[PDB]
Amino acid sequence: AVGIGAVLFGFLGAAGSTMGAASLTLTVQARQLLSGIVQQQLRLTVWGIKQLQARVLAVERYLSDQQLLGIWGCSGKLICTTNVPWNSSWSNKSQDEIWNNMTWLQWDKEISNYTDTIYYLIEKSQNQQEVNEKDLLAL
Amino acid sequence: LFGFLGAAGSTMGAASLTLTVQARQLLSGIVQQQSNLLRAIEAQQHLLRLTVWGIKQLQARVLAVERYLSDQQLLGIWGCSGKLICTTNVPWNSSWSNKSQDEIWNNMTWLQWDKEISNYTDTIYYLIEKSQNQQEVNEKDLLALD
Amino acid sequence: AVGIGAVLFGFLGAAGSTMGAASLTLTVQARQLLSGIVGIKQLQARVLAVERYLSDQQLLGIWGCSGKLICTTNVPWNSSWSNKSQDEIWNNMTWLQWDKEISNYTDTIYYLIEKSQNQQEV
Amino acid sequence: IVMTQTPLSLSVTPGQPASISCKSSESLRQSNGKTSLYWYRQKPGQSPQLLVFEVSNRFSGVSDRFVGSGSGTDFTLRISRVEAEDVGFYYCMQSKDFPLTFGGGTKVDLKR
Amino acid sequence: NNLWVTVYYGVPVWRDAETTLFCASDAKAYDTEVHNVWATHACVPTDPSPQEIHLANVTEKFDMWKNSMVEQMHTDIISLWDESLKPCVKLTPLCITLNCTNITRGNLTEEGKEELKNCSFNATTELRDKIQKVHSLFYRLDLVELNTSMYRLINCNTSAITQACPKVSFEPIPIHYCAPAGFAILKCREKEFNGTGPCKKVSTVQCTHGIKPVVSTQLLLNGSLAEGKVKIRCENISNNAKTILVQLTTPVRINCTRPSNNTRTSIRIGPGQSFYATGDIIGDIRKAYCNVSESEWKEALGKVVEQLRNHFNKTITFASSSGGDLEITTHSFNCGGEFFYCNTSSLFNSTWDGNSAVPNGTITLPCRIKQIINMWQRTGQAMYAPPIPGKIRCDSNITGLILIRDNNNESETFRPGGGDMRNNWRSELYKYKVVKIDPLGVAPTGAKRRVV
Amino acid sequence: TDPSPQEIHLANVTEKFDMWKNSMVEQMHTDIISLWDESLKPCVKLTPLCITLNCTNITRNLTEEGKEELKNCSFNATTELRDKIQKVHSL
Amino acid sequence: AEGKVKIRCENISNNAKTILVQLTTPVRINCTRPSNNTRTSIRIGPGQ
Amino acid sequence: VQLVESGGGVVQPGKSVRLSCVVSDFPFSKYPMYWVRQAPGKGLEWVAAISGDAWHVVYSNSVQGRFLVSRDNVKNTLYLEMNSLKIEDTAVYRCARMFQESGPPRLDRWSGRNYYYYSGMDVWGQGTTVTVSSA
Ligand SMILES: *[C@@H]1O[C@H](CO[C@@H]2O[C@@H](C)[C@@H](O)[C@@H](O)[C@@H]2O)[C@@H](O[C@@H]2O[C@H](CO)[C@@H](O[C@@H]3O[C@H](CO[C@H]4O[C@H](CO[C@@H]5O[C@H](CO)[C@@H](O[C@@H]6O[C@H](CO)[C@H](O)[C@H](O)[C@H]6O)[C@H](O)[C@H]5NC(C)=O)[C@@H](O)[C@H](O)[C@@H]4O[C@@H]4O[C@H](CO)[C@@H](O[C@@H]5O[C@H](CO)[C@H](O)[C@H](O)[C@H]5O)[C@H](O)[C@H]4NC(C)=O)[C@@H](O)[C@H](O[C@H]4O[C@H](CO)[C@@H](O)[C@H](O)[C@@H]4O)[C@@H]3O)[C@H](O)[C@H]2NC(C)=O)[C@H](O)[C@H]1NC(C)=O
Ligand SMILES: *[C@@H]1O[C@H](CO[C@@H]2O[C@@H](C)[C@@H](O)[C@@H](O)[C@@H]2O)[C@@H](O[C@@H]2O[C@H](CO)[C@@H](O[C@@H]3O[C@H](CO[C@H]4O[C@H](CO)[C@@H](O)[C@H](O)[C@@H]4O[C@@H]4O[C@H](CO)[C@@H](O)[C@H](O)[C@H]4NC(C)=O)[C@@H](O)[C@H](O[C@H]4O[C@H](CO)[C@@H](O[C@@H]5O[C@H](CO)[C@@H](O)[C@H](O)[C@H]5NC(C)=O)[C@H](O)[C@@H]4O[C@@H]4O[C@H](CO)[C@@H](O)[C@H](O)[C@H]4NC(C)=O)[C@@H]3O)[C@H](O)[C@H]2NC(C)=O)[C@H](O)[C@H]1NC(C)=O
Ligand SMILES: *[C@@H]1O[C@H](CO)[C@@H](O[C@@H]2O[C@H](CO)[C@@H](O[C@@H]3O[C@H](CO[C@H]4O[C@H](CO)[C@@H](O)[C@H](O)[C@@H]4O)[C@@H](O)[C@H](O[C@H]4O[C@H](CO)[C@@H](O)[C@H](O)[C@@H]4O)[C@@H]3O)[C@H](O)[C@H]2NC(C)=O)[C@H](O)[C@H]1NC(C)=O
Ligand SMILES: *[C@@H]1O[C@H](CO[C@@H]2O[C@@H](C)[C@@H](O)[C@@H](O)[C@@H]2O)[C@@H](O[C@@H]2O[C@H](CO)[C@@H](O)[C@H](O)[C@H]2NC(C)=O)[C@H](O)[C@H]1NC(C)=O
Ligand SMILES: *[C@@H]1O[C@H](CO)[C@@H](O[C@@H]2O[C@H](CO)[C@@H](O)[C@H](O)[C@H]2NC(C)=O)[C@H](O)[C@H]1NC(C)=O
Ligand SMILES: *[C@@H]1O[C@H](CO)[C@@H](O[C@@H]2O[C@H](CO)[C@@H](O)[C@H](O)[C@H]2NC(C)=O)[C@H](O)[C@H]1NC(C)=O
Ligand SMILES: *[C@@H]1O[C@H](CO)[C@@H](O[C@@H]2O[C@H](CO)[C@@H](O)[C@H](O)[C@H]2NC(C)=O)[C@H](O)[C@H]1NC(C)=O
Ligand SMILES: *[C@@H]1O[C@H](CO)[C@@H](O[C@@H]2O[C@H](CO)[C@@H](O)[C@H](O)[C@H]2NC(C)=O)[C@H](O)[C@H]1NC(C)=O
Ligand SMILES: *[C@@H]1O[C@H](CO)[C@@H](O[C@@H]2O[C@H](CO)[C@@H](O)[C@H](O)[C@H]2NC(C)=O)[C@H](O)[C@H]1NC(C)=O
Ligand SMILES: *[C@@H]1O[C@H](CO)[C@@H](O[C@@H]2O[C@H](CO)[C@@H](O)[C@H](O)[C@H]2NC(C)=O)[C@H](O)[C@H]1NC(C)=O
Ligand SMILES: *[C@@H]1O[C@H](CO)[C@@H](O[C@@H]2O[C@H](CO)[C@@H](O)[C@H](O)[C@H]2NC(C)=O)[C@H](O)[C@H]1NC(C)=O
Ligand SMILES: *[C@@H]1O[C@H](CO)[C@@H](O)[C@H](O)[C@H]1NC(C)=O
Ligand SMILES: *[C@@H]1O[C@H](CO)[C@@H](O)[C@H](O)[C@H]1NC(C)=O
Ligand SMILES: *[C@@H]1O[C@H](CO)[C@@H](O)[C@H](O)[C@H]1NC(C)=O
Ligand SMILES: *[C@@H]1O[C@H](CO)[C@@H](O)[C@H](O)[C@H]1NC(C)=O
Ligand SMILES: *[C@@H]1O[C@H](CO)[C@@H](O)[C@H](O)[C@H]1NC(C)=O
Ligand SMILES: *[C@@H]1O[C@H](CO)[C@@H](O)[C@H](O)[C@H]1NC(C)=O
Ligand SMILES: *[C@@H]1O[C@H](CO)[C@@H](O)[C@H](O)[C@H]1NC(C)=O
Repeated sequence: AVGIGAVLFGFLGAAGSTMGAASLTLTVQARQLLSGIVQQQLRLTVWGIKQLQARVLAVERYLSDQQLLGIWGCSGKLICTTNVPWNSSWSNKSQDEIWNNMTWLQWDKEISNYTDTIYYLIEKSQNQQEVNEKDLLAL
Repeated sequence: LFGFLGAAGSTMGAASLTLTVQARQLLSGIVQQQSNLLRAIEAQQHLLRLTVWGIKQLQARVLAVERYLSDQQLLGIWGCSGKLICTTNVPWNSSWSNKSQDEIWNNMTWLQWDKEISNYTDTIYYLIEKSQNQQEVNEKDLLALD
Repeated sequence: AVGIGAVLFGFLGAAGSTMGAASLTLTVQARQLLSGIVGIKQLQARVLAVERYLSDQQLLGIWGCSGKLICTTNVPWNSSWSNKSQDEIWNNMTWLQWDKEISNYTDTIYYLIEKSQNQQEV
Repeated sequence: IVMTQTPLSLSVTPGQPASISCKSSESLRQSNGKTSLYWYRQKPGQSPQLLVFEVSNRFSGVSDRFVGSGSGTDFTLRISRVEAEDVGFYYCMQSKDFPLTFGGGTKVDLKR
Repeated sequence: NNLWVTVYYGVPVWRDAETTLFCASDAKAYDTEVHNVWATHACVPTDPSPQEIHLANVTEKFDMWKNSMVEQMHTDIISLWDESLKPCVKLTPLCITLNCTNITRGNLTEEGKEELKNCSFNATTELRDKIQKVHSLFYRLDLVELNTSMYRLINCNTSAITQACPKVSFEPIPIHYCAPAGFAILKCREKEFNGTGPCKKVSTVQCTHGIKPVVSTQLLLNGSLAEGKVKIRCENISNNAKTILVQLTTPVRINCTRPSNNTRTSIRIGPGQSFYATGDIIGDIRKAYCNVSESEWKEALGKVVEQLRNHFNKTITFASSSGGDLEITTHSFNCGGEFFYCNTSSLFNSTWDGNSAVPNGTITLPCRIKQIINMWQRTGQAMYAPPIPGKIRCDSNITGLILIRDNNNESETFRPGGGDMRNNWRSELYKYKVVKIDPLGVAPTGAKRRVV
Repeated sequence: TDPSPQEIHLANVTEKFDMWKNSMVEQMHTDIISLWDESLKPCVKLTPLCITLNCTNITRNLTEEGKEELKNCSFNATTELRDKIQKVHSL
Repeated sequence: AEGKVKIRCENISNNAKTILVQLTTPVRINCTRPSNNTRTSIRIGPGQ
Repeated sequence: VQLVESGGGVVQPGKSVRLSCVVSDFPFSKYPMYWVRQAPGKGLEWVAAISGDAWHVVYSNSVQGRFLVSRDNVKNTLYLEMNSLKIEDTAVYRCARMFQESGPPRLDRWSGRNYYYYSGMDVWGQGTTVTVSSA
């Protein structure tokens, strides 16, 4: 015998909301990326290996994006800012046209050809910044 | 009190002065420290059969990785990345505990605080992640204002 | 039919260039330490690939150097480790040759970087 | 969830053990792993009284004659050596999901 | 004034847990011509200097009877046993009719004729059409009548028999049990501790001590000592305490030997699968036995009865376990490969508890040997143990006891118990438990983070 | 699972499904066969029934059904001694 | 089915050849074999 | 423990009553309470259930939209309202208490909901009755 109490934000609940109010729920999806239902409160079964493969996959995908945050200047953060100027050949849309009007998964299908080009420029300006922060500490 | 878990038993005012002892055994001395796991791999190469003790070293490695990353993620969603004592803007709700500071910090251990507040930490963690997310949004468009 | 457009920094690439120009391509080789181009021994290959990566990330966490490529410690460079000048290091030397120069003195320097973090007392 | 019992009434001998069974439609194993079966007792003109608050365990203040058993949907209640304080109404209650239904109810009597 | 949630990483708390533990035996070179049933080679190397941190002002309830590592160990003892028998030789072509008769061998030069027999039977070979006879020797604890006479082996009614691979040792080597990262093991260093209830002197470790997986019934051979007085650990707090685990302080040496001189010859059945049989006897035939020093044992038995009265205060008498098979009854152990079965009736005929309180030399225990071993309490999966050439002698310490309590009036009969193999590792694992460190805790302080 | 599995209603999102190219069906088909073959592997191999089966229909208000779809069949089986035969019937 | 009977084929191109019908209310098959047959155990080897 | 009731009597169809159930020496903010119903010569039923949080309340199917359960954790009381009384409600109304205290609401992280937990009985009340009549 149970009953639904008060409700809060839930997993993927801001998918298709908008782009500016779905960025106020970034921790809700970032909490469900490493630990799933696999962790609860005799050997080499078919369901035993398939549970162990789901635990090795869930660490490899988590460390992939977590590596890529630290190569950038953005470690342990959720919204960070870079020095890479936006190029209008990637997308020409207005500032009030992607915020307050667009959602994610519509912006995802728009710039998914350009992310590999964007990712290279964030990493390149981080090498150039950390050498300069070294070479500023020689005075 | 110096030594691993030696402050278990002291009150939590004095048990929190030596937190470096725990956050070094649980960050350094877990995966980086041991090189003898790859000295047992060649001994598993000599025998041509997968043994029982080779399966248990998978399950003791995947439990060791996940226990390390599910405490660094949770410190990453919050603002407390590479430090041991951090403050937040979450006001303490007195319906979590009405108990005074002198009773908490000077007549109660950490292991007696686990058995009092554990029903409430899933509610407390929601309010630390929400206020960290509201903070970084506010310091982005403030940044873009000037 | 596949053409080839512009050319950017490849994987090793600057492995033969000098240590002043190879320290601008540090992000290229850090991407390839974990991902790879990849049934019980199918898993033990993966877990070693994860734990070779986490061993180097925990060692950077022992020091002050977590979450950055170039970091700085306050251990003085003992002039018996190598006594070469700064221009004949950063402009006349590769990383594969510097690795053979101080390969004896690697465990001595790591022991001092770790000690000077316990001597913060902050 | 419905509840049915066998029988509707007993006619026993003092000193002779008897038993009353309840039958559930859906299995009452909660996600905790513990069931939700409750054994009650209403004397006539009196407030009800718990006897067994799981499959097995007995309420604090009830003599050891009342033993409980079962798993899934089949459950019993075996009175050991029926005496003069063991007559009246016996009930089954589930608490797996709302509404919290009660059973039919037996009427344990002797033969005057 | 105002209070604020602050986060502490590195908090010294734990919860009771249940996890996977791994072996850490001592390092040893790969010998090619011998292996162990135990791996002890795929284990991680043991640390040179352990750490054992003492924990001040903490209590922790233990329970040696509801300890998860005991059941976790017992499934590994069986899995390693069944891991090293799958690439071995199946003895399916031996379950046949055996034409088996006595041995045709001034009085003390031959003693145990009536245990061995001289069997002969049609065995197969590499060529499918050729048949051959062999003349192997067999014990009478391996044969069942079919009413010289024509009769078969025991296990061919119920089970398939697999010969043990003869390049594999039966030897306990001390294995450790280490906790992974984020877990720990708590150790009650408080002596005068009855297993259950709270401990006051606890201390954390990372691995256990070296445990030898010694298979034995009725006596806890090659174990560890109690350090100060005989400790007695019972099942229940109630009067139905059937199983008693007695632990001694001084060892009692037991010399065990097999004075016959066996010769192992090999018989080839199938293409490349030789059957190692008992060939012939070179010399005398004498019965195997075990010595127990008289009075060495009798001194230690008096120390047991002195500590038994503190639980019970009735009369204390010892009986031999009469009813059962040869497996519940006897002291069954493993001596270099041979499986002995010794008769402890001359040890447990005592009648103590008149009050509190002579070396008669040694006590000779008659021992029988089997070669077909239903190893655990399970059927279907028997094992043939191959013969060993020469003369075998084992010396071992007695460190414990396993007793079954029996009800009418004032008499407490304690008979030796055995068969439940978990009791052989509750005696080693009684003072450890596994915990899960949770280093992330919150508390209010009154210091607000600076945010504009 | 201590909570039963749940369901969050997602607002304002559309999504293309395709039940004929869903790979959950091909993954489930390889698992039901895999679990099937795991169980039969420790069971008994039954090669001593590849022999001849000499038999005649069954023997016998009246039964008068199943006379032409079922029959006892006697055969020489193996014993547990691999030297003796046993005369064994079976329907 | 929630509403009425749903009928699903692969592609509407006159080469479908399989139809998935999903009903709304069931049709209760009851099905049996009446016989009180027995079962004997016959040993063919070592325990088998 | 002691569980005392009042507030029961005789009314007309289409009226409003207010039962009450005052407790003795509880924490009472930890224990969720119940209301069972026993018609004369019948078996027990279930009517309503409020939590110790006083936030989530449930009703039976037949009595939906007509009743109102509240509580006051200072006064240690139960306040059962009734509205639009039918004829078939002539029975005995007992308040009750779960045999253990439900804890706090348990937040589920995956869906962001709070969950309350309900279980059986310790102590039925004295037993007050409401009999609806015409004259
Ligand atoms: C700190 O902390 C605290 C606590 O916390 C808690 O806990 C924890 C642990 C966690 O978990 C958390 O989360 C929680 O929270 C806190 O506090 C809190 O707060 C909050 C806020 O914030 C609150 O909330 C609130 O709520 C409320 C309620 O609501 C509900 O109800 C209603 C009604 O009401 C009622 O009415 C009645 C009438 O009719 C009454 O009665 C009366 O009474 C009197 C006395 O008083 C007398 O007796 C008379 O005679 C009578 O008549 C009563 O009382 C009342 N009550 C109350 C309580 O009030 C309604 O309307 C609503 O809607 C709700 O309802 C609900 O709903 C749901 C949904 O649907 C449901 O559920 C369901 O059910 C079904 C069946 O039926 C099924 O089962 C399903 O499944 C489910 O789902 C339920 O049932 C219901 N219930 C009922 C009862 O009905 C409200 O009101 C409020 O509101 C507010 O706000 C708004 C917006 O803003 C506004 O508008 C308004 O006006 C107001 O203002 C709120 O929301 C809570 O409560 C609290 N708690 C406590 C304890 O206190 C705090 O806060 C913290 N701190 C800080 C600083 O923060
Ligand atoms: C945090 O959350 C916890 C729950 O969280 C959930 O569960 C966990 C597992 C996890 O899954 C979470 O995710 C979930 O959300 C809260 O835990 C609650 O803890 C309380 C006690 O702290 C407990 O209440 C007690 O329950 C028993 C019966 O239930 C026990 O036994 C059954 C059968 O064995 C078992 O199935 C249950 O699970 C439970 O076992 C206990 O479980 C807990 C936790 O799992 C363990 O810690 C215990 O060790 C374990 N115990 C045993 C034996 O196994 C009730 O019978 C009991 O009530 C009676 O005793 C109390 C004693 O204080 C009496 O209270 C006193 O009454 C006086 C009246 O005069 C009054 O003056 C006093 O002031 C008052 N005392 C206080 C302190 O106020 C009480 O009145 C009862 O006395 C009985 O009264 C009857 C009426 O007349 C008589 O007929 C009886 O004879 C008489 N009996 C006696 C002995 O006197 C007690 O309420 C809950 O069970 C537990 N919750 C759940 C869901 O199980 C936890 O509190 C939360 N908070 C914190 C800070 O941790
Ligand atoms: C309780 O604990 C005691 C202490 O360990 C055990 O006693 C040991 O038991 C083992 C097993 O039988 C004994 O090992 C055997 O010893 C024989 C004699 O060794 C002597 O000679 C050799 C050289 O010939 C010397 O190196 C050695 O130091 C001795 O002086 C060996 O001949 C045996 O070798 C045979 O087996 C091995 C391994 O299978 C093969 O490699 C060989 O080819 C050969 O076939 C064997 O090594 C040991 O000696 C005992 N020690 C003592 C002090 O008596 C108890 O068995 C144990 N009890 C229980 C129940 O576990
Ligand atoms: C498997 O067989 C043994 C022995 O075979 C029986 O005993 C021989 C003397 C002979 O008569 C054979 O034809 C028999 O099949 C069984 O053990 C015996 O069981 C009987 C049953 O009453 C008992 O009287 C004997 O004392 C038993 N002998 C021993 C040594 O225990 C055994 O029970 C059989 N197991 C199964 C599962 O069939
Ligand atoms: C390989 O070595 C040659 C050596 O001549 C490098 O070429 C010179 O590099 C220096 C570095 O500053 C320049 O100043 C010279 O102008 C370069 N010479 C020419 C002709 O361009 C060359 O760069 C090295 N290879 C790489 C990949 O760096
Ligand atoms: C710098 O390196 C030199 C290496 O020559 C160190 O000097 C020697 O260190 C070793 C190891 O501690 C000693 O055994 C020698 O006795 C040292 N040499 C002398 C002359 O004393 C030196 O300690 C290092 N550090 C500094 C600060 O100079
Ligand atoms: C067990 O004890 C007996 C007697 O105590 C031992 O027998 C002795 O063996 C030695 C060996 O040469 C002889 O010299 C003695 O004469 C024997 N004594 C007797 C009385 O026969 C026997 O060796 C012991 N066995 C073990 C394994 O210790
Ligand atoms: C068991 O019986 C066999 C066969 O009866 C014996 O084997 C013979 O032993 C003599 C010893 O002088 C040999 O010369 C023969 O070649 C053997 N084989 C035959 C006759 O086929 C054996 O000695 C007996 N005793 C045992 C094994 O102790
Ligand atoms: C008892 O068995 C031993 C083997 O342990 C026999 O000793 C061997 O005898 C042969 C001769 O046939 C020699 O070639 C070996 O070198 C001997 N080995 C050892 C270790 O001594 C012995 O002959 C047997 N019989 C006795 C002692 O009467
Ligand atoms: C099927 O055949 C078997 C033959 O093994 C029949 O079993 C026995 O057959 C003998 C000789 O034919 C009869 O004397 C016995 O009366 C039979 N019955 C027994 C021992 O119970 C069997 O009757 C046949 N019919 C079936 C199974 O319907
Ligand atoms: C989609 O339609 C095509 C027709 O172009 C189907 O292809 C034929 O399918 C039938 C039965 O489904 C087969 O007998 C034919 O052999 C197929 N033709 C060829 C050229 O292979 C196709 O099967 C349909 N899609 C699905 C998923 O069934
Ligand atoms: C769904 O869309 C409507 C308008 O199209 C909007 O008002 C509503 O907030 C949206 N829902 C969510 C959860 O964003
Ligand atoms: C992109 O947006 C600009 C608005 O400044 C517009 O002039 C241009 O035509 C757009 N390009 C495309 C391809 O829509
Ligand atoms: C242990 O308790 C004693 C007695 O109160 C106290 O003096 C001592 O400081 C305590 N030690 C620790 C480490 O808490
Ligand atoms: C909780 O503490 C406050 C004072 O801080 C006190 O007034 C209140 O009575 C306490 N709660 C209980 C249940 O005693
Ligand atoms: C063990 O000793 C403790 C304290 O000495 C006691 O509480 C417990 O009941 C004892 N248990 C047994 C089985 O003797
Ligand atoms: C045995 O010990 C108990 C516990 O101390 C004691 O009460 C009893 O009198 C003792 N028995 C005898 C015969 O003295
Ligand atoms: C046990 O002791 C009795 C009396 O001392 C003796 O008669 C008996 O033979 C002994 N048992 C054995 C097996 O020696």
